[PDB]
Amino acid sequence: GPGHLNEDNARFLLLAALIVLYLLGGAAVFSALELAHERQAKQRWEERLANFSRGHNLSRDELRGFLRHYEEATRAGIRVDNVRPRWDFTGAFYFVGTVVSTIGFGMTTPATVGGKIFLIFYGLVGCSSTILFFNLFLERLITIIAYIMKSCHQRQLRRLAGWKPSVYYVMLILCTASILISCCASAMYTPIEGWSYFDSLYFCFVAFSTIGFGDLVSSQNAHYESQGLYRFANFVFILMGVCCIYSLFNVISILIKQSLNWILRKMDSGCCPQCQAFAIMNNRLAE
Amino acid sequence: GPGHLNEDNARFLLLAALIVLYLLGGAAVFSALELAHERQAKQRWEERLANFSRGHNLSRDELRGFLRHYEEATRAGIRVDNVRPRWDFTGAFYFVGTVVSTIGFGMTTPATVGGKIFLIFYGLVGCSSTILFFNLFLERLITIIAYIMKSCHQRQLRRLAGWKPSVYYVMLILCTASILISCCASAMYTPIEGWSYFDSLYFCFVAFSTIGFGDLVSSQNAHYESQGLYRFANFVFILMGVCCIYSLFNVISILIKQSLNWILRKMDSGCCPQCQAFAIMNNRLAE
Ligand SMILES: CCCCC/C=C/C/C=C/C/C=C/C/C=C/CCCC(=O)O
Ligand SMILES: CCCCC/C=C/C/C=C/C/C=C/C/C=C/CCCC(=O)O
Ligand SMILES: CCCCC/C=C/C/C=C/CCCCCCCC(=O)O
Ligand SMILES: CCCCC/C=C/C/C=C/CCCCCCCC(=O)O
Ligand SMILES: [K+]
Ligand SMILES: [K+]
Ligand SMILES: [K+]
Ligand SMILES: [K+]
Repeated sequence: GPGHLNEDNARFLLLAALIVLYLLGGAAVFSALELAHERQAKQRWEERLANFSRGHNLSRDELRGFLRHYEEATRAGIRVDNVRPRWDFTGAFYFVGTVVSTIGFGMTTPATVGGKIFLIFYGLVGCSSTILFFNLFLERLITIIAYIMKSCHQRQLRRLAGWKPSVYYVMLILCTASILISCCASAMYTPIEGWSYFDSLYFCFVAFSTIGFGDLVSSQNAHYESQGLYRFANFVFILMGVCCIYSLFNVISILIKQSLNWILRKMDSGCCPQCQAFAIMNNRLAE
Repeated sequence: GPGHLNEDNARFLLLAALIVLYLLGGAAVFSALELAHERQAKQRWEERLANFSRGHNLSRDELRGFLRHYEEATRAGIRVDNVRPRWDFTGAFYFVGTVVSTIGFGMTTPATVGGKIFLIFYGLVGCSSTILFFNLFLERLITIIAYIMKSCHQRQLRRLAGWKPSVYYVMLILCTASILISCCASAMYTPIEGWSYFDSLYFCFVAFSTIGFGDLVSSQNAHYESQGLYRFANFVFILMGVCCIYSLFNVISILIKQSLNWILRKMDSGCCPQCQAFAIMNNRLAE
């Protein structure tokens, strides 16, 4: 039964239901995957706290106050090991780069009322500009791929909007580009930041996808070797990876929309008895 | 001078330069705004650490080790005050919701190799699906606004793709909707989480814009009053706010593209001597 509703509303409802099921399944998987590690780490921390309390003769009240003070310090940008100044010009540049790309690592956060108000306004404008930049970069990359494909075809036969690349081809190119960027960034990060290669790849995916957990943040140590060049390389790699991964997300979203249309059509056609865009859309008028 | 380059490449270059200038200016403003508060907080932490070291007769080595252990505990999900289980089913649902929407608060992060691999794959697929969902929601809201405007016009004259709303109107509706959602969410959060109203508004903007700093995370205390209803309300409000703010970002990006075209045209026309989309684009072919 079609349900006397249009195709688009059915697509919206199906996508919402699928996302809810995906969230439930992912939550179950993650819990079953690392609840034990959580509990072990908590028990280890409790053992360490008890040992420290016994070994230096302090109750839990003074230790609680000290830990609260240290939490305030960390929120202010203090770490046990050496860390770069949090709100110098370079640190502020890192912070605004994280805000502008909606990454938000969290190592640098505003702590003043004026700071937070300016964060709101600046983030609004900059995030809009950055989404526009990502869309423009995706369009430019698609045009480049089309031009290169045309040139290669003309060279092959000798030996633009006409023959444009398909969605699958662009998705494959974006996938391999993201893999290469992540591999190079991890190759740089592993011997510099001291992380493992897998940890570097995980951080690369976290930063590129604009998730920005904040557990791993690059270029945060107080001093580096060739510090300016390292910072420039880190910025370039993060920007390139974020652009590539965002374009990949958009292309996979197009593919998922195609798949959603297909499954909706199949269910409407022969699965009922078997129980047992905005640019040409909203920008077009304002022109 | 046009520079014998097409309009789109010039638009890309101008946007990149403007974003670089915006980043530099924002970094300067943020640094000048809160470097003093940073330094004051750091000095306060140093004073507190020295006082604690003097008052209980411990050197800096044992305190350094204790603070490193506490940092590991916090990375494991331990706080000085009571906090909910980090990787139970509800906590895992919160985590996957943060990952799927690219918010990434950071209070819950994977700590196992399999956890990180599944995070990579699940985040890829879910973020693609969620970007598609946000685009579909924006299209549906635009259609709803068009239908409502048609009905209101027909009622007014009595007393669809034809008369569609413009970009300015949709932007204004999205702005007021985001303001209302943020106000309601702050009204709920202020007496529950204990934050100030301005802090609640700041957290609302941070979460809605998918920045997710992680300094403020809602529904993290161990126990609440009507805990299930509160969690449901928090989820609904965060989802609605994220959708609205993302749509607002896209609309403002369209407006910024219009402005960029205008400034490029003006500079090409009469400012030289004065010195002193993807859907109809890439999805169209694959259909
Ligand atoms: C940034 C996106 C691109 C990511 C490209 C790489 C992602 C794939 C994951 C790499 C494999 C990691 C090997 C680490 C060793 C763990 C043992 C095998 C665990 C398993 O396999 O069960
Ligand atoms: C989520 C996006 C919508 C946000 C809507 C509200 C944002 C505007 C900011 C609200 C004003 C905050 C008042 C706090 C009191 C500070 C004194 C004035 C500081 C100043 O003004 O210099
Ligand atoms: C081509 C110019 C850039 C235009 C688009 C910019 C938007 C994307 C920038 C996001 C960068 C995120 C992290 C940057 C950290 C570098 C700071 C440093 O360690 O020094
Ligand atoms: C209409 C169904 C949803 C479909 C789209 C879902 C994508 C957006 C969801 C992001 C939610 C972010 C935070 C959720 C935290 C709630 C967890 C809890 O405190 O319990
Ligand atoms: K984020
Ligand atoms: K974060
Ligand atoms: K984040
Ligand atoms: K984000």
